[PDB]
Amino acid sequence: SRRRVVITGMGMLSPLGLDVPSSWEGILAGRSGIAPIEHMDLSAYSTRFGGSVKGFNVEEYLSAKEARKLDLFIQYGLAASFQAVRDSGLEVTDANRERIGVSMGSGIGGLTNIENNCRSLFEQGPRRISPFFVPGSIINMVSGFLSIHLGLQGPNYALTTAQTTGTHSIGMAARNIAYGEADVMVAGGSEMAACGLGLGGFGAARALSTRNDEPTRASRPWDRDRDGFVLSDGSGALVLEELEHARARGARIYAELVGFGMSGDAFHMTAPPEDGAGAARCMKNALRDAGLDPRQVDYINAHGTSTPAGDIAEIAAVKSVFGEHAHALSMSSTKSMTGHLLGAAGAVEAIFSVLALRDQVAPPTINLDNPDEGCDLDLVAHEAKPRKIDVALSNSFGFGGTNGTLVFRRFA
Amino acid sequence: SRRRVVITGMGMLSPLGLDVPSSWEGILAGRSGIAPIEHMDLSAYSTRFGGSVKGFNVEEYLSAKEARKLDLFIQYGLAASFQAVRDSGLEVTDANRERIGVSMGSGIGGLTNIENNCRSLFEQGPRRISPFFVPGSIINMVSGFLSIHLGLQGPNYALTTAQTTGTHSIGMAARNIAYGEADVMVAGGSEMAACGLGLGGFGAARALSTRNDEPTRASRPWDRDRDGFVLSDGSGALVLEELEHARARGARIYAELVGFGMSGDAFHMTAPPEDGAGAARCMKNALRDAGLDPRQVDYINAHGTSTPAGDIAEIAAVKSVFGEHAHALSMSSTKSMTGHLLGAAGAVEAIFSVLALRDQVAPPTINLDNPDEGCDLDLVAHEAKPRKIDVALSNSFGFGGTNGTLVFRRFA
Ligand SMILES: CC(=O)Nc1ccc(Cl)c(C(=O)O)c1
Ligand SMILES: [Mg+2]
Repeated sequence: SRRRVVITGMGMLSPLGLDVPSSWEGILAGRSGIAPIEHMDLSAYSTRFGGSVKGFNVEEYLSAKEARKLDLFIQYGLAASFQAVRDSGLEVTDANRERIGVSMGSGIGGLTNIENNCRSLFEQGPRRISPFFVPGSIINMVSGFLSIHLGLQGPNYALTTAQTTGTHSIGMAARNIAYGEADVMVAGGSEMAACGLGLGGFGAARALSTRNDEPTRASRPWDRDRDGFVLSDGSGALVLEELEHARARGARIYAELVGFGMSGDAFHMTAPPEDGAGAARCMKNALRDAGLDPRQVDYINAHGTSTPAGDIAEIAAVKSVFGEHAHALSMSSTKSMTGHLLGAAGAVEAIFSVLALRDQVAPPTINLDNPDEGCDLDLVAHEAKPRKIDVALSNSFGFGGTNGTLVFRRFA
Repeated sequence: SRRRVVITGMGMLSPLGLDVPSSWEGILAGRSGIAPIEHMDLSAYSTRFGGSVKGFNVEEYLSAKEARKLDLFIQYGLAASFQAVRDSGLEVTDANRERIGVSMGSGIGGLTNIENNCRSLFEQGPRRISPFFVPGSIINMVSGFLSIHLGLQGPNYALTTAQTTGTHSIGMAARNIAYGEADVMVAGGSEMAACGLGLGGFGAARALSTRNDEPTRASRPWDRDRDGFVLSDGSGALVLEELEHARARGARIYAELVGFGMSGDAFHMTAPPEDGAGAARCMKNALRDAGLDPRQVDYINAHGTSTPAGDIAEIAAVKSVFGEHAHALSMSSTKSMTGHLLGAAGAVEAIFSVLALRDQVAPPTINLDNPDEGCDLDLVAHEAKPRKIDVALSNSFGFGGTNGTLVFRRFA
C-alpha cells in the first residue's frame, strides 16, 4: 500500500545547456553538444572530443572558497540539485527538514581531483596533498554538501552503479517516499570524467568513438557505422515528492513516477549479452512495479550508447518485452546529441522522459543515417516526432551487468 | 506487510584475520591488528602504521589472471562475499537466481589502482593506462563481479556513504527483502585506502593518530590521550534472507535484523556536532523501526573512531536516547583492535554485533586506560564481558553528516 510519487522540480548541466530549458531546446532541435575538448591537451589521444559543460559559473551557486574544496563532479551535482530545489518552490522548515533527503550519485567520481593531487604527491611528496582532498573528492559529498547547505535531515546517501547510477538514484529515492521514509528527495547524478585517466582509461579499452574529423556525427546509436560511445560531463537532479504533500502546498507537478525496475545480467564485467536478457528482465520488473501492460508504453528513452553490442542488445530486449507492440512505441537515444554522461546519463534522460510527456514529443535519434541489421523499430531518426505519450520508460545498463528502468506517466 | 529478515551467513577480511572465526577470536582476546605498514615507504608521512590484511591469498577465490585486473578493495569484497555465501549454505539455481541480489559498497573505492594508473599516465603516457582501469577501479564492481561468479540476477547496486557505507548497505539490502524486491541479499562493504593519497589525504586533515612508536596503543576510543583514528583495510559481507525462505531450506539463523535508521546531521562536511544530535535522531529512528523500548538494548557496537570530537559526541547521543538506561547497557568500540575500516567498518562491526548475540559477550574496548571527562558508561574497558544480550545496536557516522544504525535481535 505504497504512496504515489511525483516530480515537482528538475535541474541540469549538460553538453546542450546550463539548465533544463536550454538543454531541452537543443534536444528538440536535434543539436549536438559534442565538440573537440579545449580544457586539456589530447593531441596524442585516439579520441579528442566529447560533451563538455560550456561556460559553467560555479559562483552562481558557491563561494570561491567552497568551490576550491570540491571536485567538478560535485560542483555539477550541486548546481543541478540547487536548480531542482529552486524549480520545485519547496520551503525547508524545522517542521519538514527531517522528511527531506538526498541521493545524488556518480559512476566514477573525483578523477580530476585525484589527478591533481597525484601531481603534488609524485613531484613533492604527501605534505602538499590538500587537507580537503578526501571530503572534496568522495562520491557522497553532493548529498553531504546539499544537506548541510539546505538543512536537509532526511535519508542522506549516494549510489554508485557506473552508467546506471542516475536511474538507480531516482528509483531508490522514489521507494524512500513510497514507503514513508521521506516526503521529499533530491535525486540524480553527476559526472566529470574528461581528464587523461577518463579518456585514457576508456581509450585503452577501445570503448570510445574515434571519429575526430566529425565529432557531431560520432554518437550514432543503431547506425551501421557506429564505433563506440562519446564521453560527456554534466548532472541531473529531480525533486521527488509524495503526491498529497505536493498537492497540499500547490506544487506544479511535471509527471508521476509509477515504476522502477532493477536486474543483474550476471554475464560479463563490461559487455551485455547479445539478446539483452537482463535488460528485458529489468523493463518487465519496472512494468510489473507500475501495474502496467507493456502495450501501455508509448516512448522509451533508450540507454543507446552507440556501442556495437549494446545498441543491438537493447533492440532485442525491447522486442522480447513488448512483442508486436515494439512496432507501435517510439524509442530514441538522446545520447546521439548529448553523448554518454555515465553516472549522470540516467538523471538527464529521466528529465528528457518527463519533458517528452509534458510536450507530447519523442526526441530524435540524430545521425541514424543507415540503421543496422535488426534495428527496424521506430527509432525517431533525425527529427523530433510529436505523438501521444501517456507512459515513458527510461533505461540505463552499466558495467557489472547492473540494469535500471524508470517508468513515468502523465499526471492529471 | 513487511517481511522479517535474518542473517544466515557472514564473511570477513580484517587486520585480525582472513575470515570471521579468526577475526572474532582476536576480538575476544583483546588483540590489536595494528602495525607499521610494510607495503609502501611512509618515511615522509606523519602516520606510518595502520590495520593491514595479512597474508591474503586471492587465489583461494579467483584466478591470478582475473585478480591482476582488480583493485584490492574489490578483491577484499569478493573474498568476504564468497565466504558469506559459502557460510549460508545457499544454492543458486534457475528457480531462485532472480531473487538473490548484492549490495557491496566502499567509501573511497579503488584509490590504489587510480594512483598507480595516474603514475603510469604522468611518467610514461596514456598508452600505459590499463584497459581494465575503469571496471577494475569503480565501486559497483564488487556487486558486479560477485553476480557474474555466482549467477545472482536480483537487485545489483552499491552505496558509497564514506564511513557509513557498510551500515547503509546492510540496512537498504534488508529493506529490499522486507518489501519483497528480493528474498536474499549479499550486503556489506570493503576498503583498501592505504596508499599515498589515502594516508596523505587523512594526514593533511590531521585526522589520523600519529602514535608511530606504539601503533597497538594508537586506537584508544574514549581514552583521554586519544589523538585521531587508525586507518585499516578489509571487508565484511552478510547473507540477508527472508525468514520463511531461510526456514524452508533449514538455514542456520545467526540473528534477526529488526531495525534500521538513517539521518543527516546537516552540520559539517567532516565534524560531528558535539551533542551527537544526528546520531541520536538515527538511533531513535532505528529503535522505532524495530518497535522497541530503548531499555531493551543490551549492547552497542559504537562507531568509536578514537577522534576527540567523535567519541564524546557518541556518549552524548547514547545518553540522550537511553537516559538512565545508558548506565545499564554495554557499549564498546572494536576499532580499538581493528582500527577504522572506513566504508567496511559498518560491515565488520555488524558481524561483531551478530557474534555478540550468538556468544552472549560484549567485545572489549582495549587501550581505555583513563576514560575522558563524561565518558562514564560501561565501555567494556580492556576485557570481553560475558553478559545477557537480546538486542545489539551497531552505529556508523560519516563525512557529509551521514548516519546509520542497525538493530539486531536474538532469533528463537
Ligand atoms: C541492452 C543492454 O543490456 N545494453 C548494455 C549493457 C551494458 C552496457 Cl555497458 C552497454 C553499453 O554501454 O553499450 C549496453
Ligand atoms: Mg590497537
